[PDB]
Amino acid sequence: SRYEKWEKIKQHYQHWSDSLSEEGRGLLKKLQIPIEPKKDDIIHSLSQEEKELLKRIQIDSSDFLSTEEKEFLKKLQIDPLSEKEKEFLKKLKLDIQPYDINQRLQDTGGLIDSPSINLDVRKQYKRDIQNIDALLHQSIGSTLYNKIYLYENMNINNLTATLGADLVDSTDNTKINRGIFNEFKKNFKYSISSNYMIVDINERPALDNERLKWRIQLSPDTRAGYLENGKLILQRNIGLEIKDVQIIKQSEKEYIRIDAKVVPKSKIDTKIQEAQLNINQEWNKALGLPKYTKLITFNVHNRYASNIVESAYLILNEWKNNIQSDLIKKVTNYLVDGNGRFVFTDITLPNIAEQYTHQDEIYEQVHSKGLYVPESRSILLHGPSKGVELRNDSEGFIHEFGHAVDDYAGYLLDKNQSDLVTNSKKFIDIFKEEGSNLTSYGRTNEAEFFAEAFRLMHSTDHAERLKVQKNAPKTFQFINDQIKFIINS
Ligand SMILES: Cc1cc(S(=O)(=O)N(Cc2cccc(N)c2)[C@H](C)C(=O)NO)ccc1F
Ligand SMILES: [Zn+2]
Repeated sequence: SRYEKWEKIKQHYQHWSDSLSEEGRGLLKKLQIPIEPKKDDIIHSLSQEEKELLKRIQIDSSDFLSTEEKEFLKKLQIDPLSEKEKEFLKKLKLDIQPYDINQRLQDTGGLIDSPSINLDVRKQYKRDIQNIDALLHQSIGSTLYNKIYLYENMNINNLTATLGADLVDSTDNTKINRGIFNEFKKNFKYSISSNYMIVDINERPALDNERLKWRIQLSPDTRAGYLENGKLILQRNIGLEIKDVQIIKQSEKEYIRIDAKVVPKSKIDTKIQEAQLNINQEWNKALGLPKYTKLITFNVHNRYASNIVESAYLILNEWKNNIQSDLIKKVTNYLVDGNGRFVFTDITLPNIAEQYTHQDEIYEQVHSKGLYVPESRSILLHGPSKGVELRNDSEGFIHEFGHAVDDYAGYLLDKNQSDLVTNSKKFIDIFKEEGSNLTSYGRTNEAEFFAEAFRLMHSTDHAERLKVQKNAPKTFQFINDQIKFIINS
């Protein structure tokens, strides 16, 4: 019933559609099609000293910028890297972001009061989101929820950028990597929508690397609204249980079918909160910690929810396997002493309180794979993203732990000043000598060099550990000496 199904859903919402004020209609158009910044407005605002710098900058080169950002900055220039130009780019990237309601909701996971954007824009988002919420008052009904499926095509990179890089067979792009497919689906049991899903009443062909084809069954009380050309907008904050994930073929090309069922969001948050208790009990006992120490935090709000939860077990297992238990215990106890956390999340790190409470300047806020914040003594690990030159999340976690080791070691040396051990005169000299002998990112500064060397020294690939010894022998010696010192103290 291709056209029949469309007509009757449209009929169901016909009064709702007619009663929409233009203000409301503009809100829904703004939501589907975000407002891009005007390239000519941005350029007019610049001073040519900055424009001179902006020309000198190789846009396609940076690891700081997204693909979307790169294209806009490449398109705009038609009219390593210094400390000043990065400072410039930190501020500039704030002024080139589209007004994107659904992106704001996904980035914050619904926590829209998070101080990760300017107060005026934050309030504008808050207002539009509350107004959209009020528009979506009419549920789909018990007549329709059962007769209908709704469809959504998705890029795998929105769920996991790490697995997304390898999902499609490189030899033959008509095929899905079976091994990668398995990793993707293995722990995919539930999903959370914190923004407004825009779904198709009838399934569409998959365009532009959208290999994920969702088939979604609505709940009777699922609030929605009809959109032009056979689409529906769904309420935010709904839950989805994954019923089946299969490789399917459409037009001689392999895609992934994801069958999901709408459930209440409260139902899934319960699972996440129980899992948080389960993983803390496992690791409090394993770490010799008080029974009710809350060290591990799940900050989960988006569409790859269950995987963030499940991967946290695997990440911490790898962490335990590759690092001396005594080191792990001493450093973690130091973090617990400062109310630190292991935060596993699928919202952007600027929206994590462990960072933003200590970083008020938005241009100084960081989003990335992982982060260590000394002020809160916390490790933050962002699931959906792909770290630069990282294989996986585990290697990413160990690098951050290296920062914590750097932190704790500096504290032990001077309990009054509590600086990083990488700020010591001794290590700065070592960085000056061996700074360029390891990873490209390790060249950045003393802290990064230490964390990168630490990560490589505890890699599952023992060829990597021996490489540090051979290429950066003094760094290797220094870190091993820091580890001894931490453990013996
Ligand atoms: C290599 C590596 C990188 C990263 S990262 O998340 O991409 N990362 C580095 C990075 C480099 C370039 C662009 C971004 N936006 C982030 C952050 C800032 C970091 O150094 N955390 O301590 C984490 C762990 C790692 F091992
Ligand atoms: Zn780092």
